[PDB]
Amino acid sequence: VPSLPFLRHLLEELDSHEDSLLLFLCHDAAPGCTTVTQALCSLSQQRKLTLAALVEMLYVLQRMDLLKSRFGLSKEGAEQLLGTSFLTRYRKLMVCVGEELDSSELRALRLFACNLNPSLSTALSESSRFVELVLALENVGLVSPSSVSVLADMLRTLRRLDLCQQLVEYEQQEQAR
Repeated sequence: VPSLPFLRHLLEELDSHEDSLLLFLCHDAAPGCTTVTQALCSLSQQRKLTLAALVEMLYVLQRMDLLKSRFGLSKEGAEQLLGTSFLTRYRKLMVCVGEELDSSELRALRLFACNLNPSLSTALSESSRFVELVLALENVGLVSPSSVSVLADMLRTLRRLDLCQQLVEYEQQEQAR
């Protein structure tokens, strides 16, 4: 619904970390994209870039300033649109969990992944974000939208039982659906 020029101008407001989170959220629906511009272009082509999808993206990114200025929506107004677009519970959860981790925790998790599978060393680095670790694990088949127990196990080893529980709960919910 919203025009591409409008959406793009909106993008200039995101920093590099937010761009990476958005590209991760668009990983299934905009295959092969390396820039947010490309991903939005792709969603436009598919009629997937709706008001609801944009609001959900901004909500997940905690950009309540942009929800107000571009859509006239408070946090609660935005919560009324969640779950009504192509965005999935799996990818939104991964972004949210990643924002609950500090740099030391992220380093530990990357080490756990490489100890579990040494081949991941070439896909990760000291600068890899949580969503990049998630994709690295997905790419070798260790996690997927239906199975996140390997990551829950890593969070449990980290002693972040709160984050582990979010992933165990998600997997149980997804399986029952």
